[PDB]
Amino acid sequence: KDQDRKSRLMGLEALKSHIMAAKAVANTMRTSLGPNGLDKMMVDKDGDVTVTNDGATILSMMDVDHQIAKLMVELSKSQDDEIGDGTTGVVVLAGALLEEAEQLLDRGIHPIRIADGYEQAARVAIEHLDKISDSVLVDIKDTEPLIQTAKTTLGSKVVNSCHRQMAEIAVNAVLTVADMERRDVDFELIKVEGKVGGRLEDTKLIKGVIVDKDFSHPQMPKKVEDAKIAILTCPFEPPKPKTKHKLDVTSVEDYKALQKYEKEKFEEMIQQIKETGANLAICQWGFDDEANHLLLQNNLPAVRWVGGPEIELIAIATGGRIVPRFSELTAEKLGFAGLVQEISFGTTKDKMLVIEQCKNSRAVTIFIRGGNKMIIEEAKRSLHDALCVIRNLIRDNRVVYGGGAAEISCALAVSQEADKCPTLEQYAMRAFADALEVIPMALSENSGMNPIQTMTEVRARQVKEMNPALGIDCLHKGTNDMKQQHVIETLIGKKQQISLATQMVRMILKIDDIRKPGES
Amino acid sequence: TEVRARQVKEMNPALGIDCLHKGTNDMKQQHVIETLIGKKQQISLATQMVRMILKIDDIRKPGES
Amino acid sequence: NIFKAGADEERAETARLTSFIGAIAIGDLVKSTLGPKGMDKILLSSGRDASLMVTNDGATILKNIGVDNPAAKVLVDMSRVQDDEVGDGTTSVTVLAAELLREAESLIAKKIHPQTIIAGWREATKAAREALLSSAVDHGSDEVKFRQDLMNIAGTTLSSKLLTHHKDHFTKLAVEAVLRLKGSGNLEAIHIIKKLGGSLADSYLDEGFLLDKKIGVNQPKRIENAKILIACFINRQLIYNYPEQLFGAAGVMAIEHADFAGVERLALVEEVMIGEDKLIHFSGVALGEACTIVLRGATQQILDEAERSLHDALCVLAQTVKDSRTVYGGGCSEMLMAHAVTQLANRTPGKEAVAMESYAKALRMLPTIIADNAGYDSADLVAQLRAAHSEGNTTAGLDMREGTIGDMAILGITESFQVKRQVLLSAAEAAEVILRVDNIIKAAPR
Amino acid sequence: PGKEAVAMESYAKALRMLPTIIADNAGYDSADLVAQLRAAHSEGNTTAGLDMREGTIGDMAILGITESFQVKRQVLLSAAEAAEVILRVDNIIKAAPR
Amino acid sequence: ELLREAESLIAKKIHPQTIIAGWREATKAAREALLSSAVDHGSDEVKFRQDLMNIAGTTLSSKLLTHHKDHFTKLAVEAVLRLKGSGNLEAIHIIKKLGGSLADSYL
Amino acid sequence: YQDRDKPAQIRFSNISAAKAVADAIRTSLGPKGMDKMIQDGKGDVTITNDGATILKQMQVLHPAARMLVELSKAQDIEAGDGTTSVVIIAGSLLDSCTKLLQKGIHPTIISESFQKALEKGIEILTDMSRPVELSDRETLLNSATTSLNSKVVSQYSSLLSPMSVNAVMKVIDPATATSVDLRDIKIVKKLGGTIDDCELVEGLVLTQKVSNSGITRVEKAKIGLIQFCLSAPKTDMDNQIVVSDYAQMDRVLREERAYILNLVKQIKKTGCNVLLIQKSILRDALSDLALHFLNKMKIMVIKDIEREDIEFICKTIGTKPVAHIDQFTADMLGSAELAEEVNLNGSGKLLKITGCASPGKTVTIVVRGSNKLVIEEAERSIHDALCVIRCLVKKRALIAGGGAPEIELALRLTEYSRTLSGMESYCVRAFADAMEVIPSTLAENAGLNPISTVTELRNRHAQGEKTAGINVRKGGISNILEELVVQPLLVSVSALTLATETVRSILKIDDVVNTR
Repeated sequence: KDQDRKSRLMGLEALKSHIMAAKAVANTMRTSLGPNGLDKMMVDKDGDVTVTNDGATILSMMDVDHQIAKLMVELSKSQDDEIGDGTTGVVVLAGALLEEAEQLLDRGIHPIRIADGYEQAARVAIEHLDKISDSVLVDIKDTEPLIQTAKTTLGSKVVNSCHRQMAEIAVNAVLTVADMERRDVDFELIKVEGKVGGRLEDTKLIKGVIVDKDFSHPQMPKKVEDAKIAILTCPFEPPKPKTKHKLDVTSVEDYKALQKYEKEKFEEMIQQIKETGANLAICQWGFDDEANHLLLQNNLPAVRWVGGPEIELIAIATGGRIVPRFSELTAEKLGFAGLVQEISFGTTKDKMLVIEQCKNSRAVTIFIRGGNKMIIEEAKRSLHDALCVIRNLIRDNRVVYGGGAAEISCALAVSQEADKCPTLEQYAMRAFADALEVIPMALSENSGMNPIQTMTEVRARQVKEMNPALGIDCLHKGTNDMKQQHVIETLIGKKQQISLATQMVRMILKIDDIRKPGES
Repeated sequence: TEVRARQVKEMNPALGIDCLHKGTNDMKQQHVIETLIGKKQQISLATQMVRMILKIDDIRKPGES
Repeated sequence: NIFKAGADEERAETARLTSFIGAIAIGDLVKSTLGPKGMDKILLSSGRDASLMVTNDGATILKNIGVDNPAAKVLVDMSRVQDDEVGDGTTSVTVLAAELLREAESLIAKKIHPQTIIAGWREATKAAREALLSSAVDHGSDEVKFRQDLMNIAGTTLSSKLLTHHKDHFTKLAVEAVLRLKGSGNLEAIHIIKKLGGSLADSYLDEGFLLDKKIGVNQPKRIENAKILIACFINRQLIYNYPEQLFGAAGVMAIEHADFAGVERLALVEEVMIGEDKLIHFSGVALGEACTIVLRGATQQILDEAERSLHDALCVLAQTVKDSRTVYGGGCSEMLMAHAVTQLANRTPGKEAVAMESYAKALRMLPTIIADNAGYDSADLVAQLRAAHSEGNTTAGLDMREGTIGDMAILGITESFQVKRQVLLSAAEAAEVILRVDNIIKAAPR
Repeated sequence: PGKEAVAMESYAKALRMLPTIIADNAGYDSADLVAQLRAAHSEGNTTAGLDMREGTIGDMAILGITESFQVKRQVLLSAAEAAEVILRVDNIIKAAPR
Repeated sequence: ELLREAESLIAKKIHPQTIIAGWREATKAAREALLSSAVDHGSDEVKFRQDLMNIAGTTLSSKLLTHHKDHFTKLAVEAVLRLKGSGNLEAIHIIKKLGGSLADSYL
Repeated sequence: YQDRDKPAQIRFSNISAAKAVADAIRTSLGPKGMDKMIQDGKGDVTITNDGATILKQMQVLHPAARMLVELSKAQDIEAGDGTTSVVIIAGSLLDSCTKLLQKGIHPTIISESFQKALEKGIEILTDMSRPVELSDRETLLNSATTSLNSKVVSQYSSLLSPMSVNAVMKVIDPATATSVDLRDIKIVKKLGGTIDDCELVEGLVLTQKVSNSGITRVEKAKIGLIQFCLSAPKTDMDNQIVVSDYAQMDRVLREERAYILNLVKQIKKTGCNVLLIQKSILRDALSDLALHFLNKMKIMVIKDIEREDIEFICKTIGTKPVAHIDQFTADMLGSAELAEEVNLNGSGKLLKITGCASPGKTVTIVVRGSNKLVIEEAERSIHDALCVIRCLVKKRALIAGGGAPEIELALRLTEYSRTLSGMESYCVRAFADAMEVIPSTLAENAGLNPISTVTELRNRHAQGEKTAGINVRKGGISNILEELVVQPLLVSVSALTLATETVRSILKIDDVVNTR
């Protein structure tokens, strides 16, 4: 039912309408390509405002009702896991291939034949990248050059003023949670937090877990060096419910009786802490003045009002268990850590619980500081691609010169190999060459230079001057040859860019009809 | 107003306006002098035209039908 | 079906216009308030008539007006930072930023890229910042000269305010407060009492950190060697008459009804009657460089605005003690920076020259607006200052008194260096954000 | 003086539009070539000009490009004089066709 | 271009007569700049004769003679050196006959 | 010029709205002012010529036009006369500004220029005025009497005028003090009797009755003001009274009497023999049980009194407000010699308390009359008498009426502008021409020619003095000094002072912003 007022769009006009939808998303994002990319203003539905030039953040907030655009947005969920930084390179390359395809549809070529040529040209280009690539840490694991690559990555963000410090912590973090020989770095083990105040130079690495929760009392010991941590659901006091106790005291006859039973539970459980051997007792709820008065006499620090997911992470990081009640305590359910400190922030009373391991760990949290929350927000994503830059180099130290050098070199190989394909896919291979040029031609445009003159000037330099590829000086540095500028992109990233771009073009080309029923 | 105040406050003799952007006012120094018969007929012809226009309150002209 | 049902997107052609039209509108809104001869403005909320008011404060106009455009909200938030942080330059930041975008829209019309514009403005801001640094004048010795500069800076901040008529009396109050401080510029130690009665000229002063609160019913009018315990006892909540006599029997001063600032200020810092009210006067306190300024007015609306403009003077004056450098106002600093940019335009690549030329014109439009609002021929005065600064004479400015050009040092007009510095940087940083934007995205509102 | 300063800039700005139009018709970036000549002549180098053959800036003395002094003098005077007449007019009186 | 800018100044509440006062002063400084930049040739007539070829190459630009402009730079400069008098070109005849390329022009 | 941005449209928008309010109120100027018809929304219609009443019943919505309405209220508080002349002057100055702004003059230059005319204007009026002696009660009587003849009541002025002269001279030191508080003289009135029956009481007089209290008299009373309501126990929060039997029901009555008496015992300790209960309607201000306990303590009941009536009692006897019985003390008490409630034929049940014996200078006027209107106009006339007398205390001088101050002001300001330099000349000349709207309006209402009247008077002022002004009683120009038609100096000075400040304020409006 509901055939009446059903939206429909079919025929060759639909394919050109689908291409027009993808070009709108590519032309929107090609301006934000490169370090000199133009930002994008976001107007949140709740009245909030932010500014950023991140390709992934633009696609996430872009509310597009067109179905072809939603597929292009879904590619970001698969691309950011591998590359992280240049999701724009896939959308710009996808929209470029679709624009050049529109010239081939007029010639009378089927869309599937166009997709067959791009898949053939992608293997030509992907094969070319494996040749001109270069290694950094071949056969030895080292930390000197690996830190330098991340320092150029954060320079593209607002945190460029403090890009040199965060790169060292990024290498120790990934090397801590996983070994380079294992080649298995998990982002789930990595967490990033922060708070307003200070500067980005105060970024620190905490091997363990950090939660914005304070001790049960300021008179508690500020250092739990021994590795015995109890993690209960209730505090060591008379048991209370989750919402409200509502004790019924009619007169003094009940007060002196219940106070004895209550005081007995105060002494029984507070002394049970040293029975099981636990020094620190982390609890979901807070402690009463009678409890903290007894904790101080026993030198038993404890944490109050710890959150739901915070109690879970402390058990995982310290290696303990979420104890449901004190009766289930045991030597095995006590957590492990080397030093527990309470770290305040100037005049603010945050006092986050800092659980240090005093050794190499398997999970590490990243604490960020700064004078603005949105700059701290953009600072968090600035490390996410750095984790991918480090993770990509760990999976394969082989890399290709960025700044558009790879795209211009592949375009020459794709163009020459097109002569060897006597079939209608030849026009698509030449279209793949011109589409590859849009990434570097977009960088020069965003920097304020003549695109085509800077494009072809680097082509002849890549053909006449020398065989090693040369990029575009978009930062207005001395000259080309980005190897001197140390602007190098990963090999797995460039291969996933051309791969995800060809897939996204293949999916949109094999679609030729959209149907949806309207409001009856 | 600045020239008029100079004709009272600064000095009683008349002073003009320096339209050619010369040194200053007091056109007597600049040697810019008009005939007395000129000014007498200038404001007289102007008044006579105003009276002739003020004493006209009907311009009747037949139209083409 | 790209963006429908509330969700909208402005393309590069339209978003380039909406981004500037939103920001330029806020500049042209409150540019008339610039200068001592600033034009007033009525504020009347829709749906209610009791919200009528009139003011010429560029900061007060931006706080109350609502903003739906995101480009304008950035420029307004960057202006409110100047009012809360620095206390002066809220209007110059909004005008200087908007005039830069107005010129930038003419540059992009000439097919000049926004990134090419930003490169020139970064080099111009360095040369412009270097000009103030060379022309700035500090005063380590000669406290009389340094005290005179604080009086001149106080008049500039109080210009185009409610207290502009009797500024000669308030210049002695604000400067004496900061002069008596002579150290850390914590404005917490500078209390401002507000009491009814008397004209603005009747504003008294007390160096013993006078208080705006009366205590108890029958308290001692003098206590020797009092030991302060805030929670002599001081409490924010009121003290009932029963515990008062218990403290009275112990000779403890039962202070009641303290506010948040009272606990925050008294921690670091006799009975007195000013304005028919019992006031708490301290003396010989540890770090006794504090003080209090006693305002006097007919109602509270007079005293509220008296506290705002006066606090704005204490902000820059406190900043003047931390940084004794001063620069000449009245279009001298703005025109001097604009001259260095034009000199920098001689040694620069091609497109950066045309962009830096617009940075200078935006600075020259500040005295043009100060002269236009005063009714003087701005094209004559401003163009005369160019010929003045171009051939030495780095002191000429606008004389709003007579309506001509005169040496700002002789006339006694000067402003702090950190104020003009932040005004230059906050305006350039604000306009830099708008040019980097090329497409506004609006999702379906809830 | 004040108001005369603004009029002089428009006179210089009009002269700068001549190499702008010569570069625009040739297809080169007139904003870069003309702004580079301005930066050049402002600090020495009173022989720089446009090179339409190569599409850049070069020394007119070396390349061998020059024009007569009497021609440029009359172009400057005939243009300012012609513009002076039009700028001085404020009302046009059209008479009946015969 | 002068009138295009003058139209903008009139919109800025600038009088036409005030603009003419600036253009008259500007025309003086412009002529003075030409004289300081002008370089005559009192000696070295070969350098002067070389310059006359540059005047012909600059004046003959944007014409149909671009195919053989280098030839006409010699003819026009040669015929001028024969005159050595007033600029009356009535003494200099011109012939227009078909047949042959532009480089075949005789003197 | 291009004139792309046009903020001047808001000036013409504010000037037109400001000039509109003046054009309506112009015809109602003077004794011969043409009446105006106001129709309420319900259907009622009324006729009046008082300019103050017309502005209130206009429902002005524009901001600039509201400034003229609030301006007229400032003249009433300061001077009490010339309310209509102020709005007419402001409308003409703004109308004159419309000619100057078209010439390219800035509002700031116009604003600063008008202040110079105001500074010279006050000197012109003060020089040509007539000083008088304030202690001389002969001048104050004829001054208010002749002025009250121009008011509504022309026959009973000779009775109410000297009542106000003595009331001011009594509480104000003659020829020593410069400020006067009209609130220190309360005016009570009741139906019955006639205007001839009046009493200038040296103490205070109220209107409410002390019933059902049976004391009726308390000598040597220490009057006190308590705002908290004295009654049985009451709780705003959710509560419930417990009653086990008839004994607990009757016991609560014994405990209810205690709660009323416990607060009375604390009042008895201070010696407060008379209590001023603030008027309250949200709850029982004084229950029935409180009456007998107060009668036992020999306290007079004074309740349902207005705050303004308490404000007169504040400065009269020096009583302070007490918001709670716990804060009630002896230092916050007034005084009184002999308290009593008098009930005469026409004066009604008045609370006459004499012999305050406290620092203060106050009096009170008792009034009688047949109808409400007969007593209403009596109190309205006493205010204008007190207002015009207040104008003489601050400014001991007199000036002629009929718009003669505006002609001497306009005449000499034109001579003053010839000596000035710059834009101030035309700005001050326009200030002078604007003053001519007042006498031309008086001449129009008197049936004369508006031009020839002011044109003739400008020659009589150049040759004569300010005595030449329009006399509407005779219908022509006459020597106003002989007609005894004068007004104090504060009316003409405060009019130019407050009107010019409003014009300067309206001129400084560049635009209006709608907030939310």
